[PDB]
Order: sequence, then structure tokens, then C-alpha cells
Amino acid sequence: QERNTAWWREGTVYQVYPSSFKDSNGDGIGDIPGIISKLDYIKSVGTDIVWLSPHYKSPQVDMGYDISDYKAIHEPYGTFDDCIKLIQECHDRGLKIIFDLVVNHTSDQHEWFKQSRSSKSNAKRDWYIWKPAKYDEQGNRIPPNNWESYFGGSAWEWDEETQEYYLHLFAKEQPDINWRNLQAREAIYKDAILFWLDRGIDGFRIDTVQIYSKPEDFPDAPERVPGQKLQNPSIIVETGPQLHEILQEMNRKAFSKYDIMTVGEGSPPSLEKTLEYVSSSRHEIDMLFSFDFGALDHREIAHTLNDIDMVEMKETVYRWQRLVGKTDGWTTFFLENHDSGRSISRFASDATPEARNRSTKFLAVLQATMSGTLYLYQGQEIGIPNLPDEVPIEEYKDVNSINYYNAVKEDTKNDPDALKKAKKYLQKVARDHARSPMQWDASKHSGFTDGEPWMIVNPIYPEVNVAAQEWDADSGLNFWRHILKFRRQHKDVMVYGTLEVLDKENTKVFTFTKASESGRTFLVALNFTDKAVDYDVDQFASKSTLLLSSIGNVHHKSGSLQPLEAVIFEIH
Ligand SMILES: C[C@H]1O[C@H](O[C@H]2[C@H](O)[C@@H](O)[C@@H](O[C@H]3[C@H](O)[C@@H](O)[C@@H](O)O[C@@H]3CO)O[C@@H]2CO)[C@H](O)[C@@H](O)[C@@H]1N[C@H]1C=C(CO)[C@@H](O)[C@H](O)[C@H]1O
Ligand SMILES: C[C@H]1O[C@H](O[C@H]2[C@H](O)[C@@H](O)[C@@H](O[C@H]3[C@H](O)[C@@H](O)[C@@H](O)O[C@@H]3CO)O[C@@H]2CO)[C@H](O)[C@@H](O)[C@@H]1N[C@H]1C=C(CO)[C@@H](O)[C@H](O)[C@H]1O
Ligand SMILES: [Ca+2]
Repeated sequence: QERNTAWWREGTVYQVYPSSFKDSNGDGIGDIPGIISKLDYIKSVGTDIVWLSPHYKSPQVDMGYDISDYKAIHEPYGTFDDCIKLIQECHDRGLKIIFDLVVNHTSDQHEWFKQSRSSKSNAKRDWYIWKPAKYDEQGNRIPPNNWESYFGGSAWEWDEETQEYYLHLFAKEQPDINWRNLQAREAIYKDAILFWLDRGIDGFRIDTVQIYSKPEDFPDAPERVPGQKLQNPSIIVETGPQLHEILQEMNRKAFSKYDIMTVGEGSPPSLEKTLEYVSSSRHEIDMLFSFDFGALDHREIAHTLNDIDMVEMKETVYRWQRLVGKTDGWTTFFLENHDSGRSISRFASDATPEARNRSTKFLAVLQATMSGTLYLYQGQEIGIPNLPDEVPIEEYKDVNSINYYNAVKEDTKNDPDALKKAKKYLQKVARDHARSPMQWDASKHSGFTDGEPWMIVNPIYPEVNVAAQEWDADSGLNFWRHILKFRRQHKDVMVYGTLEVLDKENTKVFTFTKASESGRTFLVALNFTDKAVDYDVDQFASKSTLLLSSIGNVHHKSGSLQPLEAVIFEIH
């Protein structure tokens, strides 16, 4: 297996969320012709690869991650031929395109499930996870175990007709596939994987890549939340008894037969268990998204917010940057996605127009200097921030946001202090901050739509929009275009280099080196705080030359780092 791998190792990925990128026909929903009309723009950012979020036929309970037919397109996004055309349009512009592979579960509207739920005697009954009910000391019906769904409530839904519980780690409308069933495996390989590989896509982002294989005895999850009755089972369903077997099968039957890239969502906590997924010697997948960085400011199982521990952040970056150079594996780096809040609001400052611009550049230096495959999310390049405090809870259309808030409403009997704390939690880390439509210009709804958008546009759009940043040399967009050019030109150090952490105990400045096998070495220093901090590069490098600062080289002062100032020096 000798492959073309440089294109995905060095490539810049731009993730498009179809419902929110560009509406071509005034119904308020983004669509594929709209995407096609903005591919020139996507290319102009420095993108090599487009990651298209789910666009298949789907009732949109979980905005496309509940799929009812892998071989058909969500009608608002366009026709089947619109999708074939999008692939060609990307290829025409020198852009690769990867689709989202969501096969841990399907919609409850998928024909497979309609048949499986039909009857215990149906041929596809075993294609999903059906378990009998249990009874307590008082004789009341209870589910097989304490598993909590990732979206709240029990992970088992009761089907009255067949008197059995079915598993759903996500919503009740997303029943989980039984990956022990070999007939289910074959139908998924045919419909979800090879159908699209045969129509010329360049690979897949694999949704929840670690949780396909459940442990046969479905035991109770550990007490992760002290005193709570239900417990999230992520820690026991990840890397299950058949997981590696399954990825090996996907590789042998499909991924190895085409010139593609595969990135899986979710990584183990250890280097060696991670290498079981991404070591090129394992012939499974190419790279993984780790949730570790995204978890530095909140704990989702307890819905709590916390201040970022700078030392923990250093250890978290090094943890997965380690893969490049010292192993035959690969890694990824990203600050934003369709499941996260905006990076400038969470890791920098969105307080003022000046701060929004400064913050966009600061985080661009942090991402651009990380080894592995770099991923951008639509709007990260212009610095879209979180929806402000004035946006009411009713605008948070995400099912996860609605479920959590409603859980607080029910369990606290509308305690207004509890709801305010719930709102504040969501204002920081809800998925809705990524789904507010892309901001093209200062017209009505930022030019995303001629009609009324499905989701409210962030009200900062008159200032923050593509049109306002295009011809301003000082904009976040032009900073991103420049730093991606810098990254490509110095790929030995930025893409493929080995990362080492210096000045570890410093709680205000993160300093790391990027070194290529040739010996060429860069030193990167980021002041994450709101105050100027004394910083002497001569204490970490004998000789250094400033290459760039996120605040402008002429504003860099020797002996210190300004608030949210990131600098790159060539050393040795
Ligand atoms: C949305 C996302 O849910 C899962 O990821 C999050 C977990 O639910 C959180 O609890 C938290 O996980 C932590 C683990 O509990 C902990 O053991 C440790 O590993 O750290 C984790 C981070 O603190 O954070 C996770 C990241 O948000 C789930 O695993 C992930 O796959 C889900 N995302 C995709 C799944 C679906 C289902 O189709 C979609 O709704 C999303 O759009 C997907 O992209
Ligand atoms: C103390 C803290 O103040 C500043 O942080 C503020 C931001 O500048 C504001 O933009 C605002 O951020 C909120 C966003 O508007 C909002 O969208 C939301 O989602 O989250 C943000 C709230 O967290 O409010 C912030 C005040 O909370 C300042 O920029 C920042 O540096 C300051 N952080 C200090 C904390 C540490 C300890 O970890 C020390 O190193 C320094 O005192 C500062 O770094
Ligand atoms: Ca539309």
C-alpha cells in the first residue's frame, strides 16, 4: 500500500455546514447551488479540501446526522444531480471534497429501521440493538442499564408494539446500528461508503468513529456524575471489542481501493491506543479529531463552565502534536466546528471591534503553527463570535440546546437562577454559535438569504462580514490567507515539524518550538492574557529573528508580549 498522502497531510480543510453557508433561492435554508456559487471564495481563503457536513435525506432531528437514506439528497439542499455537480465544481477549481460518514446510527425514518421495529420476526430486527425490559423491587419497568443518551434522558426508547427497548446514544430518532450483525455491515458498506466513493468524492470525515462496537453485556456506566441515576456511557463504548475489526474491514473493502483521506471524530486518551487507529502500519484511518482541547473550558456531562488552566492546555496540545515525527501516525488541529462555540469568544476576546480583529489573528497563529492536517470552520476566517447575551434562548434551535434547557426547566421547576445559569452555559459553548448563517456582507441577514433565515444571523454582521474584510489588508481574512501561505512555504516546520514545550510552568505565555528533520526550528510564543507580560526570547533561544507577530512586527516590543500577541521566531 504505497499512497499519495502529502495532499491530505499538507492540505487546508474548510468545513461547510450546508443549511447555514449560502441560500440561493430565498427559502432561508442554505443549499448546494449556493455552495457552488461560493467555491471561488472558499478557494481564495487557501482551502485545498472541502468537508461537507451531512446533506443526505434526513428529517433533520439532528440537522442531518439522522440519515434516512444514504443514497439520496435532502430536497432543500438540491437534487441528486446538484450533488454530482458540486463534486465536479470542486474538482474544476482544484478543490478536493470529503462527505460525512454517519453510520453509528440512522434516522428512525430509515427503511432499515421501519422494518426492524416492525416485528421481532422481521429479517432486519437484529440490524439494531433491541433488549428486553427489566423490573425493579416495586415491579415497575426500567431499562436494561443506567446509560444516559449524549443528548439527555435514557439511552433506551420503549417500543410498545414489540415490547422491547432499542438503543439510541443520540436522540430517540437516531437508533444505533447493531455492528455485530454482518448483514447490517454489508448494507452500510454498499449504501453509505462505496456508493459515494464510486461517484468520485475524495474521502470521509467519520462521525463518532470509536463507538460502533458496544460491549455484549451492556454493563452500567461508571458514576461520572456523583449521585446521578443515569450515567453517560462514552468511557465504556469507546474502542469496543469489534471496533478495530470494523475499521479494518472498512479499510480493506473500501478506503484502500480509492485515493482518499479519512479523519475520525473522537480519539482515545493514550498515545498507543490512538496509534491503533492512525498508525499507517494499522491500515485503518489516517487521522483523528481529539475532543481534549475543546474541553479545556467546560465539562459537558455536568454542564459546568471553568477557566482555562494554561498548564493543562500546554499538556493537551503536546499530547497529540507528539504523533508527528516520533511515530508513523498523523494528527489534526482545529478550534471550531458545527458542534462548538466560536474560538475568538472562548480562547481570546470578542469584547470590541479592535479585540475581535486582534483575536482572529492571535488564534490564526496558534492553529497555523500546529503540525498535522489543519481544519477551518466556515466563518472562523472572518472572526464570527458567539451569539451575544441579548439573543434569547428561543433562537437556540439545536436539539441539544433545547433538550438541556428543558431538562433544567423540568428538574428545577423553572428555578429562575437555574435557567439563567443554563443560558450562560449555552451562551459560551452551545452548538448554535456555529450554525448562525455565514456573514457575506452588510445587507439584510448579511446577504446569506433573500428571504428569512432558518436560524438568526449573529447581530454583529454589519461589522463582521466577508465584503468588509476582502479589501482591508488589516482584516482577519487577509491575515488567514497570509498565514496559510506562510504555513505552506515553511511546511517542513509548520506541517511536519516536531513540537516541544518550553517554559512549562509559565501561566501567562505558551512557548513551543517546531523543528524539522533538516534541523530548521521556529519558536512560537502566545500571550493569552489581557495584560502585557515580560517575555525574554533570549532565555529560550541563543539566536532568534522575528518572522511575524499577530499585532504587526512594528508593534512588537523586545522584552515583552502585548495582550493576545502571538509571535513566530526562527531560532538556532
Ligand atoms: C456532540 C458530540 O457529542 C459527543 O462529544 C461530546 C461529549 O458528549 C461530551 O460529554 C464531552 O465528552 C467528553 C467525555 O465525556 C470525556 O470522557 C472526555 O473524552 O472528554 C470529552 C470532552 O470533554 O465532549 C464531547 C465533545 O463535544 C460525541 O462523542 C460526539 O461524537 C458528538 N458529535 C458528533 C455526533 C453526533 C451524533 O450524530 C452529531 O450530533 C454531532 O453533530 C457530531 O459531529
Ligand atoms: C478577566 C477576563 O476579562 C476579559 O475577558 C472578557 C472578554 O474580553 C470579553 O469579551 C467577555 O468574554 C465573553 C464573551 O463576550 C462571551 O461571548 C462569552 O461566551 O464568554 C466570554 C466570557 O467568558 O468577557 C470576559 C470576562 O469574563 C479578558 O479579556 C480576559 O483576559 C480576562 N481573563 C483573565 C483571567 C486569567 C486567569 O485564567 C488571567 O490569566 C488574566 O487575569 C486574564 O487572562
Ligand atoms: Ca435555499
